[PDB]
Formats: sequence, structure tokens, C-alpha cells
Amino acid sequence: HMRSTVFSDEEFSNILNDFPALKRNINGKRLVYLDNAASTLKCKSVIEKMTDFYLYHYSNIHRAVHTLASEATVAYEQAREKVANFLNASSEEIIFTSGTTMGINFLVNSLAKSGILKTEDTVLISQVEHHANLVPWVRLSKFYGFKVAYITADEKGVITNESILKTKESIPNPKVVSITGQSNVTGQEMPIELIRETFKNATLIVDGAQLVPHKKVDVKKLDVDFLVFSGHKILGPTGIGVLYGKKALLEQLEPFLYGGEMIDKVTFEDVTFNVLPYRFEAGTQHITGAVGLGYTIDYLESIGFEKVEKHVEELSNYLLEKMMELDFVEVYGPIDSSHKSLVSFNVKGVHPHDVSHILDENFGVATRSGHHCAQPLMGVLAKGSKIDFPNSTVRASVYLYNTKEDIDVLIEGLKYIRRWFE
Amino acid sequence: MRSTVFSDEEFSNILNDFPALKRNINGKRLVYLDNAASTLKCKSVIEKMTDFYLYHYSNIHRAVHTLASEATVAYEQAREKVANFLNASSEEIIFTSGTTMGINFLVNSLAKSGILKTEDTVLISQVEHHANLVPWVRLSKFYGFKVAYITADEKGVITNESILKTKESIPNPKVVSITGQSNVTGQEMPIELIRETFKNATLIVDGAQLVPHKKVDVKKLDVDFLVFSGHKILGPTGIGVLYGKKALLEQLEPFLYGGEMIDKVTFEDVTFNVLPYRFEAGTQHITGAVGLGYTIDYLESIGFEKVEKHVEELSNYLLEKMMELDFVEVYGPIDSSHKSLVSFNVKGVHPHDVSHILDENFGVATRSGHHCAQPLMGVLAKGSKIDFPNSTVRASVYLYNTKEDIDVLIEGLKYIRRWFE
Amino acid sequence: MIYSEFIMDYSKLKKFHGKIENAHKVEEGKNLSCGDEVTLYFLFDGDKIVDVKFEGHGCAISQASTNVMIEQIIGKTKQEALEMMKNAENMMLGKEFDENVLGPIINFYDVKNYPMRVKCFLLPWKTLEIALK
Amino acid sequence: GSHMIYSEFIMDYSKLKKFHGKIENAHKVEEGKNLSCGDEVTLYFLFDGDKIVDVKFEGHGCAISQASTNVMIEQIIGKTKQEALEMMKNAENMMLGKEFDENVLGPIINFYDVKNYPMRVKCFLLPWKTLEIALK
Ligand SMILES: *Cc1c(COP(=O)(O)O)cnc(C)c1O
Ligand SMILES: *Cc1c(COP(=O)(O)O)cnc(C)c1O
Ligand SMILES: [Zn+2]
Ligand SMILES: [Zn+2]
Repeated sequence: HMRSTVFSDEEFSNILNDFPALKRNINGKRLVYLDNAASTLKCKSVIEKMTDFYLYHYSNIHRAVHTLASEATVAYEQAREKVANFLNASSEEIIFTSGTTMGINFLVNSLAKSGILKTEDTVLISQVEHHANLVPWVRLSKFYGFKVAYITADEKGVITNESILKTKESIPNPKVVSITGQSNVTGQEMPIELIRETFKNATLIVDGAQLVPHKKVDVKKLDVDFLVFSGHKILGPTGIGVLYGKKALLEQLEPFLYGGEMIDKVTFEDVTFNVLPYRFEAGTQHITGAVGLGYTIDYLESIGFEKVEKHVEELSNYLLEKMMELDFVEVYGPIDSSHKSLVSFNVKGVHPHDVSHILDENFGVATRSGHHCAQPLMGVLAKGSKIDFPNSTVRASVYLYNTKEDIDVLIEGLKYIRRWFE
Repeated sequence: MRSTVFSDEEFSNILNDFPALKRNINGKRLVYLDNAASTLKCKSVIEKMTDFYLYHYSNIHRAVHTLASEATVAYEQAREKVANFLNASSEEIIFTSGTTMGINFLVNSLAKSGILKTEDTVLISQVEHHANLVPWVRLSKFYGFKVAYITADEKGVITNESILKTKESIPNPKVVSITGQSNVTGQEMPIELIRETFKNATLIVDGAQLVPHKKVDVKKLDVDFLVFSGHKILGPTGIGVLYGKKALLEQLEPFLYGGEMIDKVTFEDVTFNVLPYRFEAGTQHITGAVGLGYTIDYLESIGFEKVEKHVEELSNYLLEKMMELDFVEVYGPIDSSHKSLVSFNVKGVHPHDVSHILDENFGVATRSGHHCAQPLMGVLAKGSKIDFPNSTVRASVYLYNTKEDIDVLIEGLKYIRRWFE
Repeated sequence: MIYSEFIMDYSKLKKFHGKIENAHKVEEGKNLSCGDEVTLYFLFDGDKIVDVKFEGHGCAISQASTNVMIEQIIGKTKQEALEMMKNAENMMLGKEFDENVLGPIINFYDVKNYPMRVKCFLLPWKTLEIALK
Repeated sequence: GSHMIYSEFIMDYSKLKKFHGKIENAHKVEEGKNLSCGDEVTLYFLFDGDKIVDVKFEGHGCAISQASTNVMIEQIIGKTKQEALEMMKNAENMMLGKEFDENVLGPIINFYDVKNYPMRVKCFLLPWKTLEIALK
């Protein structure tokens, strides 16, 4: 009676109950939160364990023998293990960071400082990359002398199998391949196996920020060399991200940041480094964030991650279908099974800012409006546009606590903006 | 009680804000004296973060919907609170993940911007924490600048004379990066003397230990940069602050690149946002910033001046009682520059054993080891009159601590002297 | 609410769109307001502003504010244009300002109750400011 | 007296001097990493083929790391490198809370309770993890 093939009405109702923000009203209308691709809402039971930790079991970690230091170090190392188990990795391959953005910057610098990414080598990324997986490579190419090349996208922003094989032909042996696991604009889940086997000798990095929150990722079976994501897009706390790297590669890397915890021996003239993974965590980490990320993983697992994945699939399809029925909307991305999570679109005659504004103020609906931290992809979309393209986009994106009813409200709102609003 | 600063009732309300203090270890109340590593958290501040996370949370700056607006306002107001706390302009306050990151930011960006080049010297001190030592030393290999040290004496003290004599050998260091207060010796450093002696250098202060208990006015001190960490001042983990003079910040290459810090991006080129956003790459620790703001409001409502005095009073008491012990070696200045903490060793007992018993049998929490200052340990070694274990125990006080806490420490140490006799 | 008749009218106004070929000053506005684009083109003669044109995609608040800013500065001087922008800025940041200088820039007053639309209003002015060194 | 971790066995072996020193002209010398917060062990071996004749050590340490070291030495004197690296693995196994062989360990079993102190395990293992690296 809530129109899920995945969850029964009771268990679904228990899930929405975990998210107190869903009880906010904006001018009389309940919150319809469709901005999950920027960040997600937080689960009460997960936040309460985080606050329990801060107030009762908190202290700095690793380098003391007292009761609270012991408890916190254990909690923190178990969070590392939960994240490891979540990706099918070993815990010495899991590195906590401040977020996706940091993880990528970590990798450009460290790969260059370690002599893996040498001057004149090529880094291959796609045209649909988020600024986090573009701006570092572009800018630092100028300090370390490597080159940046692009797997091109089509008019709707799609990355086709043919574009990938075509780029193999022009650029057969890129030292590094850095690719999104799923675009935050087009919703396209990238064909990572095809990319891995096509560039079998590249150091392959996957930006998993949109992918990890709703789809099982097994880092061994994908055989990615590096994978990054952010806790805040998977119900988790802010300030916390993850960098998986293969043990054999991580062993070869110059640390990115230096300081306490990550050293072994320090003299005035010399430094040596700690073992993995501590070598890559300089200074006090986001201790409570990592612990919270662990409890967040536990929460999702208590629901069943396969159910979350199927529920988001089912919402994704529905959103796509309803958006496609509208004659006054231009939609971006593939119209196929690779499209998940989010739909970017424009309303004919109306700037995204006004679309998103009116959806919030008049219908309580939350959506992003703008570049979505992908300026260069905006120019690719502009060339395929059949309207007066504003160099930006509206974006609605779904997650666990959303419903088909959420999406129908989006639809009502957009028809209202179309009809009125000269 | 036994405070010249807080009445019995006022102090008692303060202690009850920290639930951690209600915990017991083998029958004894927690005596938390490891504040120099991190501090316990206040219930009111955490309840406010909970509310934020659960009812006002979204990502910031780039959306027009209700929650994005509340969260963006909250975040920028937190920046303003940190600015007012340091007497800086809000555009001069960058949020980071910690002191450590802030220092790495500076080394990398000062080198990438051409300010810290092959033929240039960074002057730091022998008492520096690994976070203000290891980046300079390691990155010297990659960028070719020199590293020089202001020297400490047998007890770890940086004297005025040492500072002036270094000025004779090292007349024009391009960068000076010094701690505002040592996390091992407790020495509050003469920042004003440092600033005037090296008037032409770019001056960085590692304020991680100083800012939590002494008001810092960055305009009056005239530092070029200051860093500190929220978790040392009752705040959330994963959040720090870098302050920089506006005119210097404008000239710096960003350290980290990504969303938010850009202005224009094409496939081939990139331009940068304005201050401070230019130095905040990607989604920051939003909730951390907001909680650091609520932390500062909490401290200001107690009166930061009272915090500073209460810490002074406890330190003087700690120092007095530890100096009366015939079986202990104390490091650091043992004068009016000595604040917050005492490093020491028990004659013939290794620091791990001292801290273990203190914890297990007295509920007293302390650190034991190098305290993230390994090279300082060799300096203290040369001045040791005992058999020096290349480590020390460290006891450190803060707001929610009392003289009775220090007394339990003293008792513990007497028990420990007998145990290994 | 935020979308008054005055604002919608000025968003639609077509009188100032364009390039000025061989303009005295071309100032591209910065991405400080997502994909609101304003590139201002100026003609001068000393301190007077004879003409001003602008190009770019933008939301109704941004387009209106640009067209209104342009109306109120055409034939007016560089020096007074900068105090007019300080007052337009002060109006939004909840400060003292007074109406006198702004005239009908006052109709954008309610925009301040929408903290995320403030950027949309300010973009043109912030770009006028950089353009007038 | 009454105690918690500092058992009568641990206190006795912490005070042992028998193995304190270096060997002049040594067939092996391995310095321990500082993964134990300023406990130090440097091990000096004499071998005589594939067996182990004499061991000695220096370093400032902990009651627990010192005791662990003394007992480690006393049980690998007169044993093969593999008749020692397997104690090591059991020693480690005990400490990390995994199954292990009681008889291989002999009186090392007296360190069992130390498994209950997450932050003192490093102190126990230091000499063992150093002996591991010293023999590969
Ligand atoms: C949101 C996002 C990022 C940035 O993550 P931060 O937490 O902001 O560092 C990077 N890549 C993709 C694909 C994203 O969707
Ligand atoms: C704690 C501390 C640091 C490092 O703080 P993190 O939060 O671990 O980055 C640096 N310097 C001093 C003096 C400190 O006390
Ligand atoms: Zn706008
Ligand atoms: Zn030890």
C-alpha cells in the first residue's frame, strides 16, 4: 500500500520513522527530500550511538593505556573492520580521510611523489567527472608534468562502451585511469569491469561517492586499485571518507600528509613510517566520524543492503518514467538500466534556480540547481540541448527513505511551475 | 572546591555538563588528566549537534531549498564565531580536519606558491610536535628548502637567549613555525618576542595546545598563520582551523582541489573561488564546524577569562605538588611560563607501568610515551639525572578538572613508587 | 511571494541584452551564484556611463537585478555607481543603508529573507564592483 | 600484594638481569620498531647453524615488555629458528584472541591475561615481532 515490491508497509514505516527530518513541514507541506546526491538525511539510532560515544567512551586513540583511550581505539579499529567487510577488503587496506575530495588529492600527490605517476605519463579520466576527480588532475598536471586525457561523452552526457574502446585506440597505455563509479549528473553507473579489462595495466582509481551508498561494491572482484567515497552520502557523519587501496600498492606509496601517528622513528633530520594503514592517517582523525560510519554500515546491514539496492532501483525507474512522461522537460543521461539514483533535467522556459526555489517554497521538495560540481560536463550537455540551455540543471535524486509518493509530489510541482510562472 | 575562580555551585554545574566524569574504573571515579591529547565533551554542545544532524542537515552553499539554507547559514555563522574568538575577519578563517592538516596545507602551499623555495630556510624549534616538525623535514627532500632549529636547554626550555642567539646565525628565515605552547614541557612561548625578532619572516603558530586555555588575538600578536584543533577545546573530532592574514591567503596556491573552491572549470584550466572558499575543497565537516561554534559559545558563556585563570591555578597547584616529590624528575620550565601540563618520570618505573596503574587502580588517565615529540626526548635525555626511558608520563589539566583530581594523582604516584621498590 | 510583478517584469526585459563590440570594459562575472552568468560590457567617456550591455543565462532574480542595476547606472557616474552598489549590498546583509540612493532597487528588499537567493541578486553588483576597480 | 595485570610471574620475570647486554661479534642484531610507545628491544643472537645458542638484549622497557622479553629468550635458547617462529605465532595467536597451542608456549601461557588489555598487547608482542623480523 506504499507501492514497494521490496519492503512491507510496516518495515518501511519503521525505516521512515528513523529519519526525524521527514517530519519537518515547509509552509504546510511535508519535506520531500530529493537532494540525496549532495548529502543524505541522518538516522536517529545511529546519531544516538555517536553521541553515546562522544559523551561516555571518547578519548584520543592508539597512544595511551588508560580506560577511555583503550575503549576508543578498539571502537575505532572495529569501525575500520566494518568498512573493510563492507567492501570485501582487508582492514590494512582501509584508510580514513576527510572525504572523497581528500582521497583523490591524496592519490594525485602521492602517486606523483612516489614516482608511479611520472612526468610525461598520461592520466585518463572521463568528461563526466565531478570536480573532485577532475580539478586535482588538471591543476597538478602543471606541477608534476603528467598529461590529462578524456574518455569523451555523447550529447546527453552518456559514456558508451564504444567511447571507451575508441579511447583505448588513441591512448593505449595510460599510467593512471580515474573514473567515476556513477555520475552525479547523469546517474550513469559506469562499466567498471569493461574499464578494468580494457586498461589492464593502468593504476585504476574509482570515485565511488555516488555508487557506494546504494550498490554493493566488492573491491576484489572489480579489481580496482583504488576506491574512494564519503560517509555523508551513505547516511553517515560529515568529515569522514574512506580510501581503499590494494595492499601491494599502498606499500609502495609516499604518504600524503605527515605528522603524528603515521611515523615510526622521527629525528630532527629524518623520518621513517609506521605500518599500514597507520602510515596514511596523519594526526588525530575524525574518530567519532569513523565510529559513526561503522554504526551507519551496521544500520544499513540490519535492513539488508540488497533491499536498499533494489529499493533505490525501483524508485530510480519510477522517477525516470514519470520524468520522461513530461513534454516540457529535457532529461540528461542514458535511458537504460545503467541509469540510477538521480535525474538531471531542465524545465522548458524556466531557470533551475527558480524551479528548485518554487519546488521548495510551494511543495516542500528539495532539489539541487546548478553545475552540480561538473562545469565541463555542462558544455557537453549544452551541445545536445533542444532548448535555451542555462548552463545548469535541476537534479532530483532518491535514496532509502524516499517513496513513489515523494516523486509524485515532484511531478505535481513541476507541472505547477510549467503552468504558472511567466 | 578550593577555587579562587568558581564558586562551589558554579563549578559543580560545569562538572555535571560532562557525563564522562560519572564513570568509574574499578570502583574509582574517572580522573581525566590527558587533556593535552583531547578533551571530554559537553552534553549541551553534543545535543545541539544532534539537533543539527537530525533536523537541519544538508550539504551547503550550492542549493536553494530549506535545509540547504539552514545548514549554510549555520555553517557560516560558525565561521563568524571562530573569527570573533581569534579577533580575525571571517574571510581569514579556513576550516580544516585538524592542526596537522593545517600545517601540511602551509608547507605544501608555501612551496607550490614559490614563497618557500630551494634557497630558503624554515626555522622551527626543537620542542615541536611531530605535526610541526615532520612535514617540514620530509617535504624538504621534495622541495629543497632548509630546516633549522631554535635549540632547547637540558630541561626542554626555549629561553629568550636561545631565540636571540638563533637570530645571529639565522638572520632571515623565510618561514618561522613555532608552537604557541609545547605539549611536553608546558612552556607557553614568547610569541611577541618571536614576532619582533623575526619581523620579516612568515610566522606560523601551532596553537593546538595554547588556544584551548588562553585567549589569542591574532591581530595584536601579528602572526601570519595560526592553527588549532577543535577536539582539544571541547569540540568535535575531525575539525580544525587555519587562520591566515588576508593579504597572504590571497597569494597562496590552494593545497586541496575540488568542488566549492573553484570559480571556473574547463577540461584544460581552472580558476579559484574567493576567500575563504578557495581553501575549502569539497564537503567540509559541516556538523563539526557548527559544533565547534557551539563549543566556543559554551566557553564564552562560562567566561574565557575564568577558564584561563582556572587552568593557571590548577597548573600552579599541579606543579607545586609534583615538585614536592623526591622520587620524580620534572621536565620543562617550572616557572610562570609553564602551563596546562607536566611531563615527568618516576625514578625506576617505566611510563607505561606508571600510567597503567594510575588508570587501573586510581582511575587516573595520563599519557605515557614520546607525546609526538621524539626528538625532544633525546634533548631531555641529555639532561636526565635518572635512567631515562626515552619517554615520560604526562599529566594535563583543563576546565572540568579539580585540585582533588591532582591529589588523587599524587597519591597514585606514591603507591606506584612502593609497588616497584 | 519573492516573485512580485516588478521582479518578473524586469527579468523579461530585453532592452539591455547584448555585447558592445569594442567595449571600453568587458567584465565577466564570477561563478559566485551557481550558473547565473553575467558578463557586463561598458561604454564610458570620463566618469559618465553612456551605455551598458550584458550577456548571460540567469534566474529571474538575477536577470531582474541586472536589468534594474543597469537602468539605474546608465547616464550616471562611476563614483556614484559604487556607492549605489554598497547600499544594494548593505540592504541584503541586514545593515543600515537608506533608500535615497537605491530608488527602485528597494523592491528587491524581500530577497534578503531567502538567504540562498541573496547571491542571485548580488551577482550583477559584485561584477559592477570588480569592473569599476 | 594484590594486583591486576602485574601478576607474581610478570613481576618476577620483569626483574631478571640474566639476559641483559650485547654479544660482541654477533651473527644477528635486530632493533625493534617503535610501534610500542617507547619500549625498546634490540636483540643480539649467537646461532651455531640452524639452532639458537645465546640471546641478549638492551633497551628501556616496560615491566610487561621486559618480562615478555626475558621469558621469550629463556624459551628459544637451544631451539631451531622454526622451533621458535612457531612459538612466536602461537604467542601472537594467544594475544590476538585466537586458538593456539598451550604446550608449545610452556610458561608463556602465564601472559594469558594480558590479552585482556588491548593497549598492553603491543608491550608483550614487541620482542616477539622483533624476533620474527630478525629471522627471515
Ligand atoms: C559528492 C561527490 C564528490 C565529493 O565528495 P565530498 O564528500 O564533497 O568530498 C565526489 N565525487 C562524486 C561523484 C560525488 O557525487
Ligand atoms: C595535538 C597537537 C597537534 C596535533 O593535533 P591534531 O588534532 O592531532 O592534528 C599539534 N601540535 C601540538 C602542540 C598539539 O598539542
Ligand atoms: Zn540564481
Ligand atoms: Zn610497554
